Amino acid sequence: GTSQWLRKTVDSAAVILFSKTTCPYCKKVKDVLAEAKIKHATIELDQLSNGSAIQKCLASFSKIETVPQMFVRGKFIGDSQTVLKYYSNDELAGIVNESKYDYDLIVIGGGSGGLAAGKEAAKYGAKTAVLDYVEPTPIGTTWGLGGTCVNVGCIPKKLMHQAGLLSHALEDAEHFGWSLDRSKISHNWSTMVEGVQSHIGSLNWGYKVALRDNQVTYLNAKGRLISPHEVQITDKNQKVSTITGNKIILATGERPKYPEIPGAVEYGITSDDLFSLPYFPGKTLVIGASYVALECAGFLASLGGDVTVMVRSILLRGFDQQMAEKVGDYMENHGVKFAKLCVPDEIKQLKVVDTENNKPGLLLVKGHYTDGKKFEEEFETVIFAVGREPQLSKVLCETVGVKLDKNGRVVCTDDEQTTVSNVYAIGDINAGKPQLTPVAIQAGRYLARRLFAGATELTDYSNVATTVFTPLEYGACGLSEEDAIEKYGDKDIEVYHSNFKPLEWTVAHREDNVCYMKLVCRKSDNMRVLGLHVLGPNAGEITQGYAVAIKMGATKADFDRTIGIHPTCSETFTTLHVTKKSGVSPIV
Amino acid sequence: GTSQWLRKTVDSAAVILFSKTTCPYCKKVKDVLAEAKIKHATIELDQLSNGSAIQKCLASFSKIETVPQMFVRGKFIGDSQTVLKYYSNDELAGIVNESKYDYDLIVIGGGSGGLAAGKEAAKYGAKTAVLDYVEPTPIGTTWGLGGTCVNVGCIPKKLMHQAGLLSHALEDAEHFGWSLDRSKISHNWSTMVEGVQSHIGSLNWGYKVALRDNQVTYLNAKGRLISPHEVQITDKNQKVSTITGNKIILATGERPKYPEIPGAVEYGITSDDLFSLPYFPGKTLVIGASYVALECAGFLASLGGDVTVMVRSILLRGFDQQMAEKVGDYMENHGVKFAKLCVPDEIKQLKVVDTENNKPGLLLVKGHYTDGKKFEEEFETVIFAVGREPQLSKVLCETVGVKLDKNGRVVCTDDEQTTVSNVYAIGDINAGKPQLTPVAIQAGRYLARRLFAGATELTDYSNVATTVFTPLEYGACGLSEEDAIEKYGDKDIEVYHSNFKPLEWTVAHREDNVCYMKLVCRKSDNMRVLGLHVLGPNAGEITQGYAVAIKMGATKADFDRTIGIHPTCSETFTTLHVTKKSGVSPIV
Ligand SMILES: Cc1cc2nc3c(=O)[nH]c(=O)nc-3n(C[C@H](O)[C@H](O)[C@H](O)COP(=O)(O)OP(=O)(O)OC[C@H]3O[C@@H](n4cnc5c(N)ncnc54)[C@H](O)[C@@H]3O)c2cc1C
Ligand SMILES: Cc1cc2nc3c(=O)[nH]c(=O)nc-3n(C[C@H](O)[C@H](O)[C@H](O)COP(=O)(O)OP(=O)(O)OC[C@H]3O[C@@H](n4cnc5c(N)ncnc54)[C@H](O)[C@@H]3O)c2cc1C
Ligand SMILES: CN(C)c1ccc(CNn2cnnc2)cc1
Repeated sequence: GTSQWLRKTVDSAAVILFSKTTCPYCKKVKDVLAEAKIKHATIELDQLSNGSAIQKCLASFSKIETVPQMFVRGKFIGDSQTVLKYYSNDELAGIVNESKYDYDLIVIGGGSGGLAAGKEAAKYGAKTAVLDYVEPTPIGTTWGLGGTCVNVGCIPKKLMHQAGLLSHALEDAEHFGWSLDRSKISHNWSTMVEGVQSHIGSLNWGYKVALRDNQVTYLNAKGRLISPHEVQITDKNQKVSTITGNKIILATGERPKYPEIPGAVEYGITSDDLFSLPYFPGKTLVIGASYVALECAGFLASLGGDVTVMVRSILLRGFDQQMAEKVGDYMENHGVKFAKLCVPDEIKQLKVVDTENNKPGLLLVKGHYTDGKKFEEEFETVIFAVGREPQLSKVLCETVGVKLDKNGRVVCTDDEQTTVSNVYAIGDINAGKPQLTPVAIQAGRYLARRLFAGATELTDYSNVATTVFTPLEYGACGLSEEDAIEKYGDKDIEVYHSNFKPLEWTVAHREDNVCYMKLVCRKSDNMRVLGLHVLGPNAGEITQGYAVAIKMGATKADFDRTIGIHPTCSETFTTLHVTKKSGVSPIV
Repeated sequence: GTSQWLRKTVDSAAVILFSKTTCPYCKKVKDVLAEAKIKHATIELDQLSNGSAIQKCLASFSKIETVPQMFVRGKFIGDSQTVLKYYSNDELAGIVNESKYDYDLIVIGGGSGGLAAGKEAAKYGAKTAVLDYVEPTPIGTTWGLGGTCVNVGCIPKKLMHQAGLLSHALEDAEHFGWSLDRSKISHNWSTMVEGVQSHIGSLNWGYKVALRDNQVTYLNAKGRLISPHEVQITDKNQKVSTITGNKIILATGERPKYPEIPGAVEYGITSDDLFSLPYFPGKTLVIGASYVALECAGFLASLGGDVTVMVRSILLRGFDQQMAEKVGDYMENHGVKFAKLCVPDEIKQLKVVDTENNKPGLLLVKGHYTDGKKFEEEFETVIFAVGREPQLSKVLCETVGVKLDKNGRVVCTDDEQTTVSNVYAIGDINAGKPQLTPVAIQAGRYLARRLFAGATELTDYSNVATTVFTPLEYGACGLSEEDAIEKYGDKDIEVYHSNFKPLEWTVAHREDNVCYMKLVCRKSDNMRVLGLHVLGPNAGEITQGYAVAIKMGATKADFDRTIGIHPTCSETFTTLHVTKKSGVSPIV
């Protein structure tokens, strides 16, 4: 059992030292490597259980049973005297640099998972390249290093969400005694875009500095895997070349889809364009009903826009539908309009974007409702949020042999391995995994440690908590109510729930019975918490701590016996008692 | 062991039905019982693992072994046939109202614990009186039903904290693109107090309605326990009378202390007065360094006041001192002045309070620093926050036999029982317990269930989480870092820590490395999390969820394997890696 772990670690590591904490001969070698500025993995054999068995099994590669032993790319290099002989003869640097390949690791894609995989691999001596290239949108929008979240995703959207929230802050301040007139204050879109884009630019720059200070080679070029170990690159001048790597990580992400209808690509935009748009969108139509669509429609309305959402069927497909409907009712009562059971047919241009004076165009949208009735209205901006997809034909040559699924995502084992033994995939293109930035970052960091440091820890993809940052935020961990009932049967499911009102909302005269939370529990398993759901302010900060308890198997009793922090919204989870089966009202 | 429980349940329960879930004869009794508006506990013997043995032991009381069995105040009443006979003969109401005492329960104190104990007892048929009286402050301040938190504690102070937070919201709004000018906006204290007091008034009313809807007798009179079952009441006309009860719950809380210096009582105020003060305090001296003192100074400063805190020795004695100092430093960087190592000697009056034109007076404060140098300065308002204390001498005739510790608090067993077998104590006066509203509420509700419904669950007072609502909030759960080291030794303690910056602070140009969090772990117990500490916005919402995981025995590995929610502050707890031993900087 242990023998095949050691073969795997020795064959994959770039520079690895087998050591012991107590040994000073090991200390002698560590310092030689530190002074020579050689980075490497170290496996302190006294700090592991089967450590005495590994010391003996090392001899299969080296013919010695003692410590230290140093390896470079699968090859035994020496004990303390032999490495010191290489240092003293200036043979060391050429030994640790000799490789069959240009790089130990090539990462295709410089986003959340790719940059994390890259930086972590370089820590343990892997010679690493990171490739990133941002294909422009149809109107030519492009951005810097860091991926979807940093440039056109979580970071800009939560910053605009905050701008929206500050509007109700201004309203609330009058009731708390501040002398301002909310009625006489307006919002400047381009001022906000300049602040958001300036922060994004400091992140582009930070990532490039991080790569340089880890000796990671960053190539702003489009990557294409033509064979298991060969990557073809194409730079800004359209110059083609080929580099080789031992291990390959695909981390190229996704991009927004367009519907197959006239005018969409020509006259619409997507979220890729929204976050650096130079003019205010004006009267906007959002087509779609995913979290992206609702989040954007949500802050556009809070900033003062005339906003409409076109919903084919339901909101937030895949999420708990009671919570989804409460999310949607809140938005509808605070000035988002909904065109229900409606799909688009064409977009007609009426005015071209006034690019000089910084103004939007004018469009005609024509569609029909699900019964047959017709839709026709004019908008200044149309935003499509109808899903995202990878396009691995751009990245991946079919002859290489990497299996994809029917959606176009990479089929992987539970350690991210593809059907080609040295190629891996992480992040949104890994089939079946939650498409979330913290997931990609963990997957990337954990894989790098297994490749180049002898680690065994895998990424746990179950019960990952989410938050939808609509004007009233919605946090969740675990199963929706309908999924629990389906998997276990309604007679085994108990649901504790309650409305609540933040203390902050009392003096501000906000609504009484709009915030809501519930625990979905399995009776036959000690009333285990199957899913947690909360609609209210700061839902992400509320939910996050409970994801730890859910990972650990929390039960209703665990929540009961824990004491609240007062006054908070979150404490309401510690005294839930009304069940749905009882019929009692959840109001306060 | 099972027989000792049954004898205790039968003796103290007011009205209790022994039953089985599927039992048409039991259902026949239940329908008679609540038709006549008779509240009662019910124990469904088929829901307990040793319900077979319990059913037998009932015969020691009734001479029968079947269900249903109905008891009133320790006396067996009958089976199905017997109870119905009493019903159709109009004898039943007189049976269930038969008592040696006026009340099954007398609660002394109408605050967090007492209201919660009383309402819960009444649900199971206990005849209940709740006594509450508010001794006016030296200047005459008084308030309504609900206790310290509702009237002069958590509720008014967090509303005022929120008023203070809204000032940085208005500042942050400009950077996010709103057109207002923060420097042209001022705060109106009396407008804020009016809104706060109107919300407090609606809580006062809501509690009176809740007691009436539960058939609890509310007496607005001061109570005094003259013998184990005898309570002397004095009403608002000084009429004196005596009521008896079977069980007595003491829940009278504490009040603010005054230092024994000239002018303190005469010319200063406490928090009891601050939350309904008709005029803005103006230039203010806060004397003390507890969380009350720091919280009040904190929002006074955010609302535009000139504020000084006089600190005898250290900030937040009893909390983790590295966190206390970071809390202090932030306040001092945001306009709170500190007079360190200093104590007051006397307050002298320069102007009487102008009650007509609604203005504070003027005071001269004189004191000294620990090295002997002199303090002398003028202030409009002086607020004493130098601790709180009970005064059970005005509650407890010494001859009754209730033992007290050296601080004046009631020594109780771990089921809240005092040295007199039918008297219990809950809330702030229970010696050695955390002094917090959720603790009082939970202790009161669980005690009621044990007295009157046969419950056995005890209140768990370990690892109760806290939040200090200073201008930058500080949430904690478990041991301080210095306590962990003292109990286990520095060599067995490992601390993971990190700075962070809320995403909301980027565009608003706020501080880079002020927010801070750490996890205090025990190496020899599989890196068990001993204490969690976070300084930052929404610290209470952040901390609460983690209290469940700490209750469950969480380890560093459990935090590591849980994925974060992005973008949130709380997610930083899921990727901590820098140790204090390592000497690496916690900046980002
Ligand atoms: C509007 C929006 C909001 C979101 N909000 C959140 C949120 O609040 N929280 C959250 O957890 N997640 C959020 N997400 C999802 C999150 O952004 C993704 O899960 C994450 O970015 C995926 O990381 P990745 O490393 O798999 O891919 P990416 O971050 O997309 O990185 C892939 C990178 O590789 C580049 N690339 C592609 N092909 C090539 C090639 N051939 N050669 C070189 N480079 C290439 C891409 O251009 C891109 O730079 C949001 C997404 C969107 C669209
Ligand atoms: C400024 C301040 C802020 C606080 N903030 C928080 C916070 O954020 N979170 C938190 O958890 N805790 C907070 N606390 C603490 C919280 O208020 C107490 O822990 C809690 O109220 C204790 O409840 P109790 O039932 O023990 O006492 P109380 O709530 O004080 O109730 C006792 C009641 O009995 C009355 N009484 C006294 N003697 C008699 C008598 N002889 N007859 C009749 N009635 C009598 C008293 O007047 C009072 O109304 C704060 C306290 C203060 C002072
Ligand atoms: C002693 N055990 C474990 C027990 C006994 C009775 C009940 C039901 N009566 N009740 C009401 N509120 N809590 C309990 C539940 C548990």
